[PDB]
Amino acid sequence: MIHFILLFSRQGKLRLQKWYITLPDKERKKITREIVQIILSRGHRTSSFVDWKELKLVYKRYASLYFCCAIENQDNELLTLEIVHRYVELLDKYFGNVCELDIIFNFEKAYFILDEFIIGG
Amino acid sequence: GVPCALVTSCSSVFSGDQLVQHILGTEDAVRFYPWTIDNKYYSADINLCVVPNKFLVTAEIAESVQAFVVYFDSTQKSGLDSVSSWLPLAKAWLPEVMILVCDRVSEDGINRQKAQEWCIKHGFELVELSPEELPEEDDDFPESTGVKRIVQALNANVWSNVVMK
Repeated sequence: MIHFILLFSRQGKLRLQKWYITLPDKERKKITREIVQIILSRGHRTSSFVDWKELKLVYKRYASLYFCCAIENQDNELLTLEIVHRYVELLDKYFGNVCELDIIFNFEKAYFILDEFIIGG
Repeated sequence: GVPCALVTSCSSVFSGDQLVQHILGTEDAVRFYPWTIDNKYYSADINLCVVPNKFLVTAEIAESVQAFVVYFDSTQKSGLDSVSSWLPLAKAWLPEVMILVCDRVSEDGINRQKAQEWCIKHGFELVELSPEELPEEDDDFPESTGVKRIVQALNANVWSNVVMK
């Protein structure tokens, strides 16, 4: 299932996170800092995902935002990419565009849209 | 206190003042240029602070820095030496917006790989004012480039003096 979902910028700023695993905040920060570095450093799109520990980090850049959904190695990364795209479409419908500015200043609505679209991971 | 976006250039061909006039055009001695950021969420009166050399950064400028935009010359392999010399100041200021700007990367100098490695290491984003390539026609959610991207990045920031709408 989905373990967590991250939205972050090219400067490495985590703008949204949704976790389906309970971890202390410092543990989550260690994870997200590492993951953001890994994904930002990928210069060639040779896969939809990066293998990381026991997870597949399925990710895609939309405008200047990276959307990453961490799933199990055996999980369906194709369906996960579709899920990410459908979330982005929901954001684009509400905000009229896909912008970091919206995630900064309307965090709760972006989170609400995600949370109500994704059920339990 | 009015925040500053500190702008400088490590290139001898293109100055911070020139870059600031490009930013202002969108829809030695320090110089300040007033600029009102205005979007659907907030307005904020900031200064674009052009600082030609780092040794002119005073304590009072430093404490106002909330963004850092540094232009560099990509044509030589040594192009990031002068930029990295600003990093002690940048890690002191801890600006939320950090942008490395060039006209374009150079495969014979600072290529995209090397500029990206430096930006990711230091928390910057790389911007080219004149990218050689136009974006791919099937990049349906393309990234902005150039001064438009700089302005977008400066908008995507919670300035200390935001006036919320």
